[PDB]
Amino acid sequence: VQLVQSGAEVKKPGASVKVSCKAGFNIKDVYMSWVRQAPEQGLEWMGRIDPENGDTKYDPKLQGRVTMTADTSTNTAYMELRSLRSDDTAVYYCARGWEGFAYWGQGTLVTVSSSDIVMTQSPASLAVSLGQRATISCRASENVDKYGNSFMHWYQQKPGQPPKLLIYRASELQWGVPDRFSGSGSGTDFTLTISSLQAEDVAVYYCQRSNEVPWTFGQGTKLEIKRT
Amino acid sequence: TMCSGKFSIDKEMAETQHGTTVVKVKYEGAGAPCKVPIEIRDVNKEKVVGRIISSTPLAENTNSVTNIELEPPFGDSYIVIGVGNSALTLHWFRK
Repeated sequence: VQLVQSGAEVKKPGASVKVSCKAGFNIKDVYMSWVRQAPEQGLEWMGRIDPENGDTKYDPKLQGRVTMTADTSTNTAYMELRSLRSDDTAVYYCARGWEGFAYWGQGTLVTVSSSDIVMTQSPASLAVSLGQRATISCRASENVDKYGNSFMHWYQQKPGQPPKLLIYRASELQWGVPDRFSGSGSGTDFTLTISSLQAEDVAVYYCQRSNEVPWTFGQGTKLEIKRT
Repeated sequence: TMCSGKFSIDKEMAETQHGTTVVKVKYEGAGAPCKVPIEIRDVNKEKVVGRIISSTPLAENTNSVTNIELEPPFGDSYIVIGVGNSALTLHWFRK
């Protein structure tokens, strides 16, 4: 299926925004998340809701300012962000999934106008030649293990476009994703491989943990073609 | 018929105020509607030790979350959801 979000909104500092997300399936048995992306910044997980019991878990950085609701009757998920500062100018996405997000909404631009686990992606950017083997690293500050499984996922994001899941459960390849994309690693060190670099493959790549909250994303790796 | 396609766990495990456990699984392949080739095993991941409560788990669609109640034995348990090596497998220790 798919997710439909409410439209773009302009807001004044100190104001509050509420974004909706309508699913074409029963949101009851799923985890619905909100993920943010400030302009020219990486993906930031905002929090998640279990629409069966109403349990909410938020990112400590947004804790106190965010309220996430979900009506199973309408299959609509809501995200209320209060006290809108200028830095809250971002594209907001709703998503579905625990082992990666295979369902994403289309995004909603919000314009504001008048310890805790660490995810390290390496490199910050790389360039390989067309048809050449590209590898991206993701080391986590703590074992992303849950039920003897690595809860390390890999996404692809092209400009202005919502992200796309590629690899979940550290190795598992998402349907419709080419076979050249390999996923590997265990414990704290993980790798994303691309066998023969195609021109479509030019995008920012993110790793994400989801074993325990917060389901933190890496900072992103901008893959490009080697410019002769 | 039984299913060939891919699966995934949509939510964390919730053990009941009595004994049982629930597992919500997804359909990422082709064969909808179909039967869910779900089972449980041993410490060896060979010996079939456990109890399936849900009568014939259904995979109606691709965006389908199959509610599966079950009763594993005491200690380590490796639940098998799909078919093969690319199929789901997950540890659970009964205190």
